[PDB]
Amino acid sequence: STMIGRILLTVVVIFRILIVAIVGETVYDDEQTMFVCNTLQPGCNQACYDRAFPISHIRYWVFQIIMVCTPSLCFITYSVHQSGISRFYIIQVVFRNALEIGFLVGQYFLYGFSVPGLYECNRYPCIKEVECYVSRPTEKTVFLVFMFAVSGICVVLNLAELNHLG
Amino acid sequence: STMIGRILLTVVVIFRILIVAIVGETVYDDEQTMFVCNTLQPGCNQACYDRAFPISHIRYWVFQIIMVCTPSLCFITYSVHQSGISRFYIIQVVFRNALEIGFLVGQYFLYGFSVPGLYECNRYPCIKEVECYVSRPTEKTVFLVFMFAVSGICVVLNLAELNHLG
Amino acid sequence: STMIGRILLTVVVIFRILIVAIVGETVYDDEQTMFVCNTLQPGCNQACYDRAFPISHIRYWVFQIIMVCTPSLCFITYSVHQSGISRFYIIQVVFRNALEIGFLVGQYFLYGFSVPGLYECNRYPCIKEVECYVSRPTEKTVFLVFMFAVSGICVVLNLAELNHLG
Amino acid sequence: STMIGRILLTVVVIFRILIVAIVGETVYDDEQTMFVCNTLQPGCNQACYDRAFPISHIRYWVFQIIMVCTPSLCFITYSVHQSGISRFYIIQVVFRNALEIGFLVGQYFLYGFSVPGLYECNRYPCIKEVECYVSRPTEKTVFLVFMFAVSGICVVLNLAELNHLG
Amino acid sequence: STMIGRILLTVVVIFRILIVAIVGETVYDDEQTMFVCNTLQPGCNQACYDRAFPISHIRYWVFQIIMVCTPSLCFITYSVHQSGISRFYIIQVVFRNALEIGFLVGQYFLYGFSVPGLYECNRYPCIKEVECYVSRPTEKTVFLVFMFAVSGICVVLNLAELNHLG
Amino acid sequence: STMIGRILLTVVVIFRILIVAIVGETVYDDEQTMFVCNTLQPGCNQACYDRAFPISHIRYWVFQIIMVCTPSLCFITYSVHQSGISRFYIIQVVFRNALEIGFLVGQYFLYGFSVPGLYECNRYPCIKEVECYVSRPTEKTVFLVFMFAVSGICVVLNLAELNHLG
Amino acid sequence: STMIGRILLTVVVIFRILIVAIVGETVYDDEQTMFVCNTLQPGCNQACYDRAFPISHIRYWVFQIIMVCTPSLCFITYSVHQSGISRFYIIQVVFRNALEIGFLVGQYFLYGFSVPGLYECNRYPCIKEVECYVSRPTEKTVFLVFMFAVSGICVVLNLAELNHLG
Amino acid sequence: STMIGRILLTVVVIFRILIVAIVGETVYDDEQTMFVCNTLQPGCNQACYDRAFPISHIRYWVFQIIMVCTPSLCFITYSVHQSGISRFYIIQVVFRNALEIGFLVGQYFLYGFSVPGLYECNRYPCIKEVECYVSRPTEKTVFLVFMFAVSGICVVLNLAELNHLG
Amino acid sequence: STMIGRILLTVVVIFRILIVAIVGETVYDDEQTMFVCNTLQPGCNQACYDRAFPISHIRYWVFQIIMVCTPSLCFITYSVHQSGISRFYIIQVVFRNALEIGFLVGQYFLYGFSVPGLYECNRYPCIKEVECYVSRPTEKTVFLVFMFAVSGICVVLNLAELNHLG
Amino acid sequence: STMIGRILLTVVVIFRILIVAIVGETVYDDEQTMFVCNTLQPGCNQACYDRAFPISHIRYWVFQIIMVCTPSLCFITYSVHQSGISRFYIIQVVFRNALEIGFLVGQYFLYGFSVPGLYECNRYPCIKEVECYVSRPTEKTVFLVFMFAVSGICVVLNLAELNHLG
Amino acid sequence: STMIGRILLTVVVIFRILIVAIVGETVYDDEQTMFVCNTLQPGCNQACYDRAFPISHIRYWVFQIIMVCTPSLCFITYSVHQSGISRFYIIQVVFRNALEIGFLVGQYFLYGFSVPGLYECNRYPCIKEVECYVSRPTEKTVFLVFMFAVSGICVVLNLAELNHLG
Amino acid sequence: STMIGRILLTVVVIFRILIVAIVGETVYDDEQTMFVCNTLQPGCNQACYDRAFPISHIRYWVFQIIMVCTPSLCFITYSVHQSGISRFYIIQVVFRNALEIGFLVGQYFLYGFSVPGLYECNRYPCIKEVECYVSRPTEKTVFLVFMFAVSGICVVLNLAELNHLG
Ligand SMILES: O[C@H](c1cc(C(F)(F)F)nc2c(C(F)(F)F)cccc12)[C@@H]1CCCCN1
Ligand SMILES: O[C@H](c1cc(C(F)(F)F)nc2c(C(F)(F)F)cccc12)[C@@H]1CCCCN1
Repeated sequence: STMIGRILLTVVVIFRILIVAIVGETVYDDEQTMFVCNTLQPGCNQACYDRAFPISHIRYWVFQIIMVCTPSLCFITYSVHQSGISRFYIIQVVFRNALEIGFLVGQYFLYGFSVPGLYECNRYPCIKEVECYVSRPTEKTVFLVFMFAVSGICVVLNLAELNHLG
Repeated sequence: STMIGRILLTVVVIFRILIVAIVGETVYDDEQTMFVCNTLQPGCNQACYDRAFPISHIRYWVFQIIMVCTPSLCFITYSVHQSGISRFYIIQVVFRNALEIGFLVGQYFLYGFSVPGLYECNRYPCIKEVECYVSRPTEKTVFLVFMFAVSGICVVLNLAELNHLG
Repeated sequence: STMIGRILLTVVVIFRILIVAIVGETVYDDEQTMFVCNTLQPGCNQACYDRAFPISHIRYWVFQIIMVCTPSLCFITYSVHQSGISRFYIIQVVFRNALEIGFLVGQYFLYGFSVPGLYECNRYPCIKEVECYVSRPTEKTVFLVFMFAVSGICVVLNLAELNHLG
Repeated sequence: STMIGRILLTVVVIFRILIVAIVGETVYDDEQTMFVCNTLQPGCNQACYDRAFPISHIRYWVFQIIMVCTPSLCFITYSVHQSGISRFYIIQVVFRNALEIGFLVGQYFLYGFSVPGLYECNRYPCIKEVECYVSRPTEKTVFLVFMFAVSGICVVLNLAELNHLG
Repeated sequence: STMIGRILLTVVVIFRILIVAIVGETVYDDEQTMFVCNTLQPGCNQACYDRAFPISHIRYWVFQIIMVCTPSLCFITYSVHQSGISRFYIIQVVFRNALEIGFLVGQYFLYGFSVPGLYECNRYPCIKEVECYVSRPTEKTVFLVFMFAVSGICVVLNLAELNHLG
Repeated sequence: STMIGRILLTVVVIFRILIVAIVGETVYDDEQTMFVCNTLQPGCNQACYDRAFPISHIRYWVFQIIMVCTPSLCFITYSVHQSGISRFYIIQVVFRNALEIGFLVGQYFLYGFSVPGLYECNRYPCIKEVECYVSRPTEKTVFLVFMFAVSGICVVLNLAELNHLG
Repeated sequence: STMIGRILLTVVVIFRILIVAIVGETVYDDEQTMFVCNTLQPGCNQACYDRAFPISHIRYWVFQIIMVCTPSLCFITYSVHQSGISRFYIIQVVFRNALEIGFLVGQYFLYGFSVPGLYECNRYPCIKEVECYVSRPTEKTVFLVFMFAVSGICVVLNLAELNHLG
Repeated sequence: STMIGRILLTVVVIFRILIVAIVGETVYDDEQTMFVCNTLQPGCNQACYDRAFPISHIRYWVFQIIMVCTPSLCFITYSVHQSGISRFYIIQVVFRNALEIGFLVGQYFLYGFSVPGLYECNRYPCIKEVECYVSRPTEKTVFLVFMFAVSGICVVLNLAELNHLG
Repeated sequence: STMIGRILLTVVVIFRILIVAIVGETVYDDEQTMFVCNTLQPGCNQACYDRAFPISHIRYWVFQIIMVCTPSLCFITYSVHQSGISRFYIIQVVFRNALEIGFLVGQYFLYGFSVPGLYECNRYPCIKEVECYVSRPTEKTVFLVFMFAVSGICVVLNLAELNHLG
Repeated sequence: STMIGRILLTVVVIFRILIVAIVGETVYDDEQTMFVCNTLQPGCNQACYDRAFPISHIRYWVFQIIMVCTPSLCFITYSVHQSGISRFYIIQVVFRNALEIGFLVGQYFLYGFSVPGLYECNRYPCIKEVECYVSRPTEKTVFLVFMFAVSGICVVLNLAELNHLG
Repeated sequence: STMIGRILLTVVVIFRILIVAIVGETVYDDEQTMFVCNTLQPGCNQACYDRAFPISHIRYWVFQIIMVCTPSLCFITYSVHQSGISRFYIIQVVFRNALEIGFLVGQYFLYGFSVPGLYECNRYPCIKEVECYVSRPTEKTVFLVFMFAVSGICVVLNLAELNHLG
Repeated sequence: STMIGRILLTVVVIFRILIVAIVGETVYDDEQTMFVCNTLQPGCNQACYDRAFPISHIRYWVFQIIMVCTPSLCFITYSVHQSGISRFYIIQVVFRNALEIGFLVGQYFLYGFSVPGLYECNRYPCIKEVECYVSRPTEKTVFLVFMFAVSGICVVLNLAELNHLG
């Protein structure tokens, strides 16, 4: 039961990395070039795009992927230098759990579960409130939901192993 | 008879991967930049493109290709860790069959068998119904048909081997 | 006499692959962006480009190159698994001959021997007949002729070897 | 206590390099193409962009990363040629400390801690003072703060080891 | 005297390949996008660009570089299969000489020694004669002269060795 | 004293190559697209850009870097074929010195020490004198000064070693 | 009672003529230049304007004013030539009554009682239905109502006099 | 005292007519052509102009001028036909008083005492509220105030004479 | 019976003159400014407008009106100079009849009975056949029919009087 | 001496009226259409034109001309009704003097003695200060000076006659 | 025979004046606004229009009409002052004949008998020869022919009377 | 001899007035709308037009015509009031002579004898010197020469009469 858990954790991690690396950089390529607002005021598109999308999804996901692999690198560097291992194993498992729960919660609080097609903006230099229009909202919603599901699976598996060792 | 089946399955898989990887990313590059509607309303092109092409073909095909190769990776990781194999062989064959039938059915239900040159749109902020025009419809239809044929071949071969073991 | 034939077949194949891979992808890059028609009708450029160039030359050539190398891959995979060879040699030679004659005939029937600078279009939504103008016709004609010559050489050589074994 | 310090220094360095190399080149790609000023004067955008952003952040960070790794390369080349080592160790540690403090101070003096959305320009050929608008200010502020934090960590660690040897 | 000739021939060949491969593809990138004619007629720019630059310099140089390295590949493939060598050496030297003289003569007859800044065009659909303007003529002239000089050196060296063996 | 000189020469050479290879190709990417002149005459921008920047800095630097590494390649090829060495060492040192002094002098005579923001042009088809505006002048001035400093260091070191052997 | 009726009929007629002659020609001056439709199709504005306003109000009113004054001119010309008068008086009164009732009914059937701000058009070459926008609708509605009121007064007065003579 | 009142009434009336007739038609000529709103929506300018200026000042003033001269025309036509006069004098004086008070009150209720430079509009097809800009507001305010003053003088004089007869 | 004929002829003539003089010059004012063709060719609008409307209706009608009043002017000038009259009366009646029949026939042969909304043009410099769109076709058709009716009435009356004298 | 004064006063008045009436309305016709500011802000041209030219010169001059002729009209109407004259003569002379001095002073205080070619504007919605450019400044300055000279002559003459009667 | 000649001369003169005065000013109104050349050079339209139409037809015709009526005015002024007449009659007849023959010859030499639709221009600043397109050529040709016919009639009549007196 | 001089003076004056009044106002109508300069600087067209044409020809001619008729008006007003005449005759003749010589000299000094097609401008805000292009230069030159000739004739005649009285 604990044998397969490691195999599936490794497979899930590699699957997530591959999905992010091969296709995600090209859904977001035209994010700002196809963003448009109904206005004649210079500079309003810049302010409204910046307010609607402060940090792009793909940047957040790359950062999370890199940060959740640091304890393994630390353990490897330690063992390489060696040339209390069990204490290091315990601590790195604890740290990985904490990091993955923090990142999932932050994703939920930053983005939610959908990307709408319209946005209402009231930032200077825009006069009163203006209406703006988003590029590719459905594909981005699908990507959001898929990433949340994968990260949930990973959280479940790591809690499984944590309780297995105890 | 069962000897050649493995060889042809491997050759078909590699052929499909090569065709998708080398040329497909450059037919779809201008999909939205050359999409145009007969209108003077800001934001109508975005909504109508999003409604006509919710998920691009190339994204779906990359996802399918990656997902149909996961049982092999699991089997490899298991055997590497080992350093009931036959039960694993049976189960992974079953899973591969199921995954490939599901993906073929989903392709048929999402896209059909042709890409038309005109599209009729009635989404806000467009006033009533508008007419829009697609880029490269014939090449995309050819690509659709070719991919369906290859996936059908793969389904047939996997059912062949499933019935061979029994 | 039969000794040099293999050497020249290998050299011709590699030469063709190199020419296609290094330069051909950048002659066709601006094919649709520099295509223009004399009209004020929205959507006419898309329809007329699609009717003039249904499948681009470079796509056809990549497909042909990949498909004419499949019998070798099959033979290699068979011999690797082995770890009636002569029957396989005979059959793969026959298949290669057939495939290369089919592809050369199809090229002639799809494209002919020249690319003209003007095109006359009568597809909806264009009103009556309109005149359109092509990008880089002379270079594309040179490329067409060169590829036909190379494929003819390959056909001759394979028939040579077929008659050598008999 | 001195054992883990080396491991964490190596991990911090690699983390910083990865973050800069994978994502940073694509936040700054549209820096000048989406810079706009409220004016009808030709040449004012060029002068005002040049005055607002004399050296781009990403250029400065690449230069710093390369320059802080030179003492290690020198030590490696020396030891390779050898085929007073401790004196070289002392000197290279001193030099690394000095270089990293200089670069952090220079960053603070060149850029500060935020990127504002508006800029006020009074350079020829602009008539009197004009108002200009920046692209992606929030993401760039986040990047600035993150890089300062990482470099501070590195400074602390190197002072730690310097005082450890004494 | 014959010892150094081989060394310098190899060095000249590698130098030419490096110069062509690293920088030449980016001088010609904007060749047609920055070509402009004084006219209001649709389609005149396409015809006049095609008449002024039938085959681009960089295509011709890549083709020549690849074609002048084929005898070496043939000799290598022959010797590999072997696992009258002197007759092959003689013949391949003769062929290389002929190929390089033909390519140099063709360059002179196709392009000459300079690229002018103005071009006079009288092709349909242009009305009478029109004036057009070229991008980056001085850099292209420098490149032309450099390539002619290198190819002349190579011709001299190969004739040297031909007369050395006799 | 002569021991460290080799180490620092190697380190300086590698540093220069890295700086040129990683960042320099992307400062100059928009050199002509953001060049603008105050005029309504077609073709004036092309002529004035060509007169202001006959050969781009990055082309000159790549050429110099490649040409100053040829004597080493010659020496390596000679020693490989061998499988009067000191005479070759002397001669290649002399040649490297000469080449580096020539390239530094040529840089000074071609470009000077700064890139101004305005340029005054009087070339046909421009009527009388017109005013044009440059992109990113400050960054290009910084790059110029840095490259001059590095090349000066290299000249000093090579003269050092020349006088060391005598 | 019959004495004042003539005075008020003359005053009403002159008032109507003055109102039409002095101001009405300048409300309708920009009728077609400020008519606009939401479309990119050439020729749609012409067809939709023609369908919305077949005959302009001011043309109809001028025609009516001229046609209702013809019996008086006939009577004057007859009396001038004379140099059964009562029969002519009776007949011209009858004719004036008939003409004014016909013109009022026709106005009601052609135009109604209001001018709306939006118009829905489905005429070739417009694709399906389009939305168009009118200039100065409120002023035109006020003018319509005023003219109907005046013509009603005139009808009442002429019936009064008709019944007075009997 | 009653002698001069008639003279000044006649002079005031003629002065008002002259001011309206000679200059007023050319202040309002560009009223709609120089009206502009900050928006990209087709048809918003028409709706907002119509809502801001339902009836133009000059139309109202022409109508008032014509309507306040009708009792005199009636009296003249009566006396001409005659070829109880005092009763007619009394009645026409009463009617003139009433008409002029009504028109002054209506002016105050329709327009007020100033024309502002900005207008806030919320009419379909405009999205939410938009800002629009008026042409020549100061001159129009001056004209408004002048006309109110003149009409007040006329009211005072007519009440004077009414109380004089009693 | 012959008494009223003169009265009605005079009334019809004056009515026709008034209708032409007051309103007709302002229906045709925008005839060429609102004429548009679907094309990108310079000069095609001029040629197609000239071919569709060689002589404008209003010019033809003014010419006809002036030419049908010349015999009266001749008779008046003769009688004024006098200060065989019946022979002059006969001849001028004959001439008026002939002139009016000729002008009516010419109108029918030049214009017909309707003005269509579309026109098909094949004149140089237009490429093949193009489609063009007319301004105000319905109003112009109404005007055509009205003018034909009036001229028919005049013809009938003049034949009446011709047969009356005999 | 007093005899000629009346003749010259009448001639000066008529000359001024003719100059204003025949040419002045066509210098000012394009006053706002050729007014332009260096800005991209919608509505700034309207505000800056309104602030630079609150009341146009030609309006002020027409008003002054009409107002300085009212005492004569009053005197004429009085004498016509008569069908103490000297008291009326005295009073009207006094009033004319006062009116002409007031109008000359007001002209000086409103406009000064020149019209500059540049104007500096700081009114909302313009951001900070902008530069604007005037149409036909020299002709307008000449007109200003001429009108001041004529009005001065008239003032002198009226004071002459005032002191003549005493 | 000589009696009717005067009557017809007077009628022809009045007819010509009426035709020129009522319609001719509105055929030529858009002469330069609808003149267009195929070029991108600023100022070419002005030069080519000026070279194609140095003096407009309508200016020449007005001048001729005014100049051919001067002898009558002279004779009238002489006879009015009188309050050798036959000598004046003779001389003015001679002068009128001469003036009308000169004007007809000049018309033929300036304009010919047709107005073509295309014009070929080679004036600075136009580069080489350009093609331009004329407005309303057919109507202008008709006008030309009509005016020549009328002037010929007048010449014939005046020679008739000259020979009548002798 | 002195009898005809008055007749010809009156005829010349009336001829000049008619030529100026009927046609001259419509040659100059588009003077500034068709004035264009080769530049991208806002405001340069205004400054250069103002510097090229400070006072338009037609304004100068109207002013001169009005000012040369003032002595006659003075003489008429004097004689009307009378209801030393010879002294007035002498003085007005002297004044007319002086005025006409002054105006002719001023014309020569202001305008010269031709209107060129090109103008060279160096006024702020134009950068250095720019080239501008004039509308209708040939017609304006013809008008200039004609007006000079007429004014010369008038000068000659007035000197004739001056010397006749003595
Ligand atoms: O990708 C382009 C390229 C590749 C290659 C190959 F893949 F064969 F090595 N060869 C190139 C050649 C060559 F002549 F075929 F070597 C010329 C120009 C660009 C080449 C260049 C290579 C250098 C870096 C810039 N792109
Ligand atoms: O209205 C313009 C005009 C009018 C008058 C006037 F009202 F005094 F008679 N004078 C004009 C003059 C004149 F020199 F003052 F006579 C010149 C040019 C145009 C004039 C011209 C007159 C002729 C027909 C075209 N408009």
